[PDB]
Amino acid sequence: DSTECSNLLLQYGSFCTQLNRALTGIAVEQDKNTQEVFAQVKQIYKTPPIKDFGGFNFSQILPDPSKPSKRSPIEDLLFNKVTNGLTVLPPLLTDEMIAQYTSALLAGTITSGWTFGAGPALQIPFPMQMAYRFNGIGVTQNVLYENQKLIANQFNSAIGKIQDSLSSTP
Amino acid sequence: YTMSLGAENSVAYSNNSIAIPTNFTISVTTEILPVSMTKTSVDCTMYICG
Amino acid sequence: FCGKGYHLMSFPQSAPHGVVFLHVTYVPAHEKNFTTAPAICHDGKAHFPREGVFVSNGTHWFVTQRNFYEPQIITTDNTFVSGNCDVVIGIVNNTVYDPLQPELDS
Ligand SMILES: *[C@@H]1O[C@H](CO)[C@@H](O[C@@H]2O[C@H](CO)[C@@H](O)[C@H](O)[C@H]2NC(C)=O)[C@H](O)[C@H]1NC(C)=O
Ligand SMILES: *[C@@H]1O[C@H](CO)[C@@H](O[C@@H]2O[C@H](CO)[C@@H](O)[C@H](O)[C@H]2NC(C)=O)[C@H](O)[C@H]1NC(C)=O
Ligand SMILES: *[C@@H]1O[C@H](CO)[C@@H](O[C@@H]2O[C@H](CO)[C@@H](O)[C@H](O)[C@H]2NC(C)=O)[C@H](O)[C@H]1NC(C)=O
Ligand SMILES: *[C@@H]1O[C@H](CO)[C@@H](O[C@@H]2O[C@H](CO)[C@@H](O)[C@H](O)[C@H]2NC(C)=O)[C@H](O)[C@H]1NC(C)=O
Ligand SMILES: *[C@@H]1O[C@H](CO)[C@@H](O[C@@H]2O[C@H](CO)[C@@H](O)[C@H](O)[C@H]2NC(C)=O)[C@H](O)[C@H]1NC(C)=O
Ligand SMILES: *[C@@H]1O[C@H](CO)[C@@H](O)[C@H](O)[C@H]1NC(C)=O
Repeated sequence: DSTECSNLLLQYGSFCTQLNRALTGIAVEQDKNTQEVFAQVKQIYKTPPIKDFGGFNFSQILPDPSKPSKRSPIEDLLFNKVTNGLTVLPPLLTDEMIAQYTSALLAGTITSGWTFGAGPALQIPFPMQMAYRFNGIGVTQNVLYENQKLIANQFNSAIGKIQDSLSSTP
Repeated sequence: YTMSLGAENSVAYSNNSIAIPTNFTISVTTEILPVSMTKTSVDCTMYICG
Repeated sequence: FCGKGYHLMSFPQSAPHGVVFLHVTYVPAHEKNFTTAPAICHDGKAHFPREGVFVSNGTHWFVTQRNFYEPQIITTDNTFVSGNCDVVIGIVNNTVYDPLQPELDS
């Protein structure tokens, strides 16, 4: 609040304007970064209420209805594990909307495959989507269909191991 | 207002139904990327002192 | 990476201090519902599409390419046989046409 200090600071010109403009550019760049990363879909997709995906379990990555934050258990664990003229501007996208964007992406990639990323969301059963992905890496569909239960069990075990590894490693 | 993220779409998922496209659109989109700037050179002695 | 949709091709255009890419892409349109199955059960054998997908309009079963609706008769030329019908979950019963079958009959 010293007026003499500001009077002496006026001799240096527009340094303060340059610093404010650089910080403003950084601040809008952060919102642009979040917009480019998470807002890649303009349709907010939802999963069906019945979670019949041919034995595949997505409860650890789908949003939990019991939680007020509407986050997944993995996302809840991730948020728990991260801990004078100065102002902190809030981000343009709140954590709830970023969680909603990730939920929309998860619903799109579970219910519609990769079709929603290239156009309208075309529904497909998940054991058929997995077979298409198996054909993408050069494995025949029959291998996926015959061993669908084993692959579903391995996928669920791997997701549980991911949650355990995140919870057990600082 | 509180901004809407997108239009709400509920995918009609079931374990035995698929959606197959019957038509297509040839879509052309623009992408603008900067390549270079103006090449500026400053004579340091002339700028400071003339 | 090269526009929204399935990328077909691109065109470069010069711009002042920049480049403009005209991305020509393929967007699916006018989607239609069909009843689908992973495999076709015929003669105690499981049939899987070589490159397409089994679809049904309600009464009849066909095989089509994944990105465009083009129904064709389910034959041995576009399907392959692996195993019986006891393993695949959701296999349905339908006939599989044989192109060689009218030839040896005549
Ligand atoms: C998907 O995975 C979740 C998580 O393991 C399963 O939920 C468990 O269900 C058993 C049996 O009801 C309970 O004893 C556990 O306490 C549950 N765990 C959690 C974290 O909720 C769920 O059963 C699995 N299957 C489906 C279809 O959702
Ligand atoms: C495929 O079938 C489903 C359900 O039979 C259709 O989904 C319904 O669409 C109408 C109109 O768009 C909505 O009013 C309903 O709420 C939808 N139901 C559900 C459960 O989402 C779907 O539109 C059909 N596909 C096409 C291309 O028409
Ligand atoms: C696929 O879509 C195209 C356009 O997206 C359809 O072409 C139109 O057809 C109607 C009637 O035949 C004409 O009145 C329009 O002028 C056509 N538009 C263009 C741009 O050519 C075409 O008929 C559609 N095909 C199917 C099978 O649905
Ligand atoms: C599913 O598609 C098939 C193929 O077009 C339909 O079968 C034809 O239906 C027409 C009109 O009913 C008949 O005139 C043809 O003789 C049928 N062809 C054969 C080989 O049977 C079938 O009706 C369609 N089913 C539904 C429910 O739309
Ligand atoms: C698909 O075809 C198989 C084989 O013809 C059917 O399996 C038979 O079902 C009858 C009815 O219960 C049994 O008496 C036979 O013993 C079964 N045979 C075998 C080899 O398992 C099957 O029911 C058919 N499914 C549908 C939906 O039509
Ligand atoms: C598909 O779901 C219906 C009811 O939800 C059920 O009767 C049928 O057995 C299921 N089929 C498969 C292959 O899961």
